[PDB]
Amino acid sequence: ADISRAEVATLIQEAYSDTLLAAAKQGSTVLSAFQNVNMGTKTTHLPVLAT
Amino acid sequence: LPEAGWVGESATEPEGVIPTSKVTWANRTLVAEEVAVIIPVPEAVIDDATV
Amino acid sequence: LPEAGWVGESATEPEGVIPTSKVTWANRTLVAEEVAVIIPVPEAVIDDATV
Amino acid sequence: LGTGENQINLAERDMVALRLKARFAYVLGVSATSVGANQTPVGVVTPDVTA
Repeated sequence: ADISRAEVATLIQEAYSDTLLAAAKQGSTVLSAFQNVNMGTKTTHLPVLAT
Repeated sequence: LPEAGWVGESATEPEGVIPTSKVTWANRTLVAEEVAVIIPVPEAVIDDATV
Repeated sequence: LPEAGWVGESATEPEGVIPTSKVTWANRTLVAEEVAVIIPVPEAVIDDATV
Repeated sequence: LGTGENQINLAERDMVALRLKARFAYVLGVSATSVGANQTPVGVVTPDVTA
């Protein structure tokens, strides 16, 4: 005598939305606060005044 | 499945009234499952073969 | 969120192996629901009125 | 509108009605952020029940 939404099973499809998916990414703090010294080797030596 | 009925021309008798009926559906699923094999062979055997 | 680690150099030690890690996701849903009202009025009242 | 003793047949009583309706859903994007898992994006100032 009547058709309910449970009786129409999967003739009604469920949809998708990525509108919550896109999280923004945060860089390193020290790579923007301080100088980025370019290196071409494992070890660099820096002399400093000590006495 | 719904069921229909024969209906008289009347504005007063119960036989003048068209029956209501429902239709209903259920769900079945295709679920994909993986079948696979690995066939190892010497690279020399593969390089040697003309077929 | 995934986790990185600091890594040595060796072919033999437990350090020098890069750590494995993981990213995961979850589901949130919009489910539509109906809000409604019926407002009945005599049609003579609609014709009689100045607005 | 209505049934039994409460019944209004709009056509024969020379009435009309407006049915107003909408369908709405709501979602709150509780998720991970760069600071950690399961972070709620909403806070509240509750009223003063003490001072």
